Amino acid sequence: MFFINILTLLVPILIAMAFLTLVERKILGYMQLRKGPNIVGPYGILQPFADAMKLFMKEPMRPLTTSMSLFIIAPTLSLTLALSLWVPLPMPHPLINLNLGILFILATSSLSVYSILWSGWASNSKYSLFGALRAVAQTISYEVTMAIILLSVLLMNGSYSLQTLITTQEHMWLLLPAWPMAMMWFISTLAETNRAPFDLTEGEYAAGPFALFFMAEYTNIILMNALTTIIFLGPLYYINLPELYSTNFMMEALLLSSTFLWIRASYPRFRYDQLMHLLWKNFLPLTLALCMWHISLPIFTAGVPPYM
Amino acid sequence: AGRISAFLKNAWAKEPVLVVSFSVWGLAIIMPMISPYTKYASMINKATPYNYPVPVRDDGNMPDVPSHPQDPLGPSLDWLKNL
Amino acid sequence: MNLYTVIFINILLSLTLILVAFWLPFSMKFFLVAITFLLFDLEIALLLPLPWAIQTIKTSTMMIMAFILVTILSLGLAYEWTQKGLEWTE
Amino acid sequence: MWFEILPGLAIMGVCLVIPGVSTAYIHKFTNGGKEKRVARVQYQWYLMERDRRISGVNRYYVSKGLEN
Amino acid sequence: MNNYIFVLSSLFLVGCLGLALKPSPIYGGLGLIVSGFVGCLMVLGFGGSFLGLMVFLIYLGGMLVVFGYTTAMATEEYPETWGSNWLILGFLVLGVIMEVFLICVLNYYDEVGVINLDGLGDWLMYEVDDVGVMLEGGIGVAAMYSCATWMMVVAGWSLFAGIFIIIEITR
Amino acid sequence: RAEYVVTKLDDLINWARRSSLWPMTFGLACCAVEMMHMAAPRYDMDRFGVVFRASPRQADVMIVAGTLTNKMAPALRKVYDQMPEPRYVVSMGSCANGGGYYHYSYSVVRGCDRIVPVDIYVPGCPPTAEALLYGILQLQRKIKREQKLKIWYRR
Amino acid sequence: TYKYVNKKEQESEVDMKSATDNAARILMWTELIRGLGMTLSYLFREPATINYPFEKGPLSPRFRGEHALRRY
Amino acid sequence: MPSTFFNLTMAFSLSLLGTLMFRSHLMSTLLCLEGMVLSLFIMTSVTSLNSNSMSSMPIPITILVFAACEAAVGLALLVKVSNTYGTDYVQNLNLLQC
Ligand SMILES: CCCCCCCCCCCCCCCCCC(=O)OC[C@H](COP(=O)(O)OCCN)OC(=O)CCCCCCCCCCCCCCCCC
Ligand SMILES: CCCCCCCCCCCCCCCCCC(=O)OC[C@H](COP(=O)(O)OCCN)OC(=O)CCCCCCCCCCCCCCCCC
Ligand code: SF4
Repeated sequence: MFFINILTLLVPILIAMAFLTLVERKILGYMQLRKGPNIVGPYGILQPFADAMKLFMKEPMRPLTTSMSLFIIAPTLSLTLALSLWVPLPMPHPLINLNLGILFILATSSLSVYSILWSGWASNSKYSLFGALRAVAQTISYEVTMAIILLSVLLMNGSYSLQTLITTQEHMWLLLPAWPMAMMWFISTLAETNRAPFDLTEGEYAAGPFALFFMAEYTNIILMNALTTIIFLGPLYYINLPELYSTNFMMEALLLSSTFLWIRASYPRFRYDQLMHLLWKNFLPLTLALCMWHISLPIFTAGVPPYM
Repeated sequence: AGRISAFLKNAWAKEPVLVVSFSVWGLAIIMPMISPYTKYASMINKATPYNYPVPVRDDGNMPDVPSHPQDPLGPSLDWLKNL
Repeated sequence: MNLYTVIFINILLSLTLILVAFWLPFSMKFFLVAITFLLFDLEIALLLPLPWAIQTIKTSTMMIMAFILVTILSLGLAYEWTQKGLEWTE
Repeated sequence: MWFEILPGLAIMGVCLVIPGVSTAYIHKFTNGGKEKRVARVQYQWYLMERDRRISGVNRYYVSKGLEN
Repeated sequence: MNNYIFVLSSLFLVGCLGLALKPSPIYGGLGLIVSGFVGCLMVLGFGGSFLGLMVFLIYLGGMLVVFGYTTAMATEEYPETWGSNWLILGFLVLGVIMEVFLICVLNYYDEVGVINLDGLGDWLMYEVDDVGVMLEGGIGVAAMYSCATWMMVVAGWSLFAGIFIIIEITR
Repeated sequence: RAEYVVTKLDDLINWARRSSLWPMTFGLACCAVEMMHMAAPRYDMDRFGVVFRASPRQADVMIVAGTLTNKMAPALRKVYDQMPEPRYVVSMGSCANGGGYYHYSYSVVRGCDRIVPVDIYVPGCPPTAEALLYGILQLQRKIKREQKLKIWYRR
Repeated sequence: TYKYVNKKEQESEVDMKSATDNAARILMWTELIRGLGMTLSYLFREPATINYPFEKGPLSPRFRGEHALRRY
Repeated sequence: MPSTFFNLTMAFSLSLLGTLMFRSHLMSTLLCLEGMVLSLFIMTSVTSLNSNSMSSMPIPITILVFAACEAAVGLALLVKVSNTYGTDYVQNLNLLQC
């Protein structure tokens, strides 16, 4: 039964990424006063399969000055992490019920720098290494707030578990409080996923590797929006209606993933220096201040949460 | 008063983020002394029974300790409910 | 056993995809950034146990120590700022 | 018009709803019509092992009750 | 699964051996990463959830990351290192086999001493509160804030002063 | 017969390769504003599956748009070489078809068909985005009319 | 006749009102939600696209296309 | 416990051997030092968890902090050495012999 559960978890998220590609294209088109894909299949639902076939049918021109080891284990690692992140997620009951689950998320997210850096060091150049260093620095820098935000918001629920946030928001979202922490969390998800306006790394791989990188990217997108939904937009949980919880979670995650593309179409890009100034001069001060605020709140209020 | 208030308005216009950070810092360090609901935190975290209450011998001279959970000679945290 | 199974499955799937793929046919600024990130990640390490520390009785002490941590971290940040460590204008 | 992105939005929504209800149903099936008992500490693990030992069929979810 | 922790410790040994042998500052980083992964796994085997996940999130995500960063930006790979890499890979094989023979001799010389291969799966957990809550590792690592505040101030001061130290060294 | 399934396999491969055409837009001159107008709403390049502009390292088709000079030919050839097989080329305009209004000049290549092999020639100075789209669909059909697996089978 | 772009008619006021308005603009991300609204409005319009081989773009009796040699 | 501790000590010894035996680089020595750090962290955490002594868990945290600081200053020194000579080699530090 467990292998069946694993299949039910993995297959749909991959399908959902493959179709999130199409949703992005169509939304950007309609925002640009055009349609997008209409032909290959009814409304385009065959275009992702077409593209997958095309890529995987191309011929890989593997750079000659390179290392096959780091050439193969970079996208393998990326996809492995992007899939193993979806495991602990309570939807509402999790495939693997972990304590310290958000910490597992932090770590398995921070482990992608290794691939995004080995790819560059493998490609024998200096421009690719420059780009890789810069992207690594960006991702690293934003991991700091990605961590502190949770460190401060996990004091309204005294546990690092994801199955406690359901009862923590059994009456009210964690957005009304910490809406300044969300606005800083919703963005570090863009910069972490190198998503516009933070795409200074994609604005040098064969068909298969490029496809794996694409899959990892969009999977991480869906997952970050799912974390937002679970944490700051706690859906409904009636003990007998996991169906209800899952429906609401899906709706909110789709809202968020469409907001990402809304933004991509709406705004220009950033400049690496200004992108780093943003964090190190606007997000870290406010983050530390609100961290102290949220360490004091449960004290000068008698609302310090429990450890079950 | 005037000079410093003009400085604060200049800041409030130029770098509101720094102002907000410092003011939240101050609120954090100050409110826990104003609030009356502070003590209750230690009170509760003490009242939580993560261990077994090992009893003691009835050696005669101990009138202010009960012989049964349902006696009023011991502590009673009805203030938690009333909270 | 279950975590092991899931991660093994993911690794197998990734390697299978990447096999099918082939079988079908100096600036000190970045260093300073890394160092600052170290000095903040270790602070995260010292800051993570707050959900267990705020369950104690010595609240007047946890308040104090957490405030000390955050304050001196902010001061170190401000100094790295004043000394032009967050500029990028070579 | 804007109502042609739904053929994909709904596909993704169904694919994102499947995991949750699938896991819930499979839990209810493998654990005797009940949720999968969680063990955050050793006390719950002890209760679970004890239920398993008193079952007589080596399964923690076979509740016995007063009859025994 | 009696051989679980033994396999983990042996993989750690092989990783540190591939460190001792010095292929290059990048394959050394990969070896360090593997050894740290295995170290976390064995800590979790011994029950250190917080310790192991902290290793994950800080040692790897924070330390080996900047190691590889500084390596790429301030190191160059020279062509000679490849033949010597193969040579030291053979060296690593020989070392593995020597260690196996070492362990055999030590089992022959001390049955219940150095290593009790007969009692491998045993002597992992000695005692545990079965009905006990509040006995994880966070309960201890969070002592720092109530008892052992001295350690917290020490560490915070080290980190604080590291800023000034590094700015003065690089400058 | 194996012939049936082999025909179907080739048909599927060609469907994918023709429905996921990604262009490298080697746009040199006034035969590129028309490609932009073709990406624009009224023609929506992206509606058939042809992305607006991708990287020259993962592209399938290559649109040569405008006058190719003797100072620019080597870069175009290097791009063609870097591109991954199976790769197709489309020459948009008189300049790239035969040199056009500068055919008798000293700094012009009298046809991109001397530097790279071409599959579809679009005539015009400039050819409307409608004509460029017609040419790209002609390329789609040229792809749909391939028999790779058949020729490898009956070899 | 000339005009000025990016020049104010005179200095502004540092009043608490205007300072707080600018601080709201900064923190609450006000000037960006309007761009989001423009994109949403465009999402809720009709696109100018046409089925090409079935719907053709409009031309004029003066269009200069392919050549022809005529007769009487 | 005995077996894993024996192997951890053997690993520390191997990394110290690597430090005391240079191979023309310096990163390959800092990495051995960090391997030592890791082995000691693991041994300490394992003894803490074996003895159930929750009053000794801060020790791994402290040693990790201080090893991080040491590694940072070492990396800075290596960066200066490279900035000056061009390589993280050890035959270039042949000065001070006079
Ligand atoms: C060639 C390509 C190479 C690419 C490979 C990339 C793979 C990386 C995949 C991501 C890494 C995931 C990290 C896993 C850490 C697990 C942390 C965790 O939370 O597990 C702890 C688990 C539960 O414990 P706890 O939550 O504290 O409380 C339970 C009480 N009810 O209690 C446990 O300890 C469960 C047992 C531990 C299981 C962990 C196994 C993780 C997967 C192993 C990967 C093996 C890959 C090959 C070897 C790696 C290189 C040597
Ligand atoms: C009890 C009383 C006291 C309690 C304490 C708390 C009181 C409230 C404190 C106020 C909190 C303010 C909000 C916190 C975040 C503010 C961050 C910020 O202001 O960023 C500043 C930065 C611009 O700075 P700057 O360049 O200097 O401005 C131009 C100067 N003319 O701006 C930026 O660069 C941001 C870049 C944004 C680019 C992407 C925007 C996308 C927006 C999409 C919509 C997101 C909506 C949120 C989604 C929620 C997710 C569920
Ligand atoms: S053919 Fe005419 S329109 Fe096209 S590039 Fe040449 S001169 Fe310009």
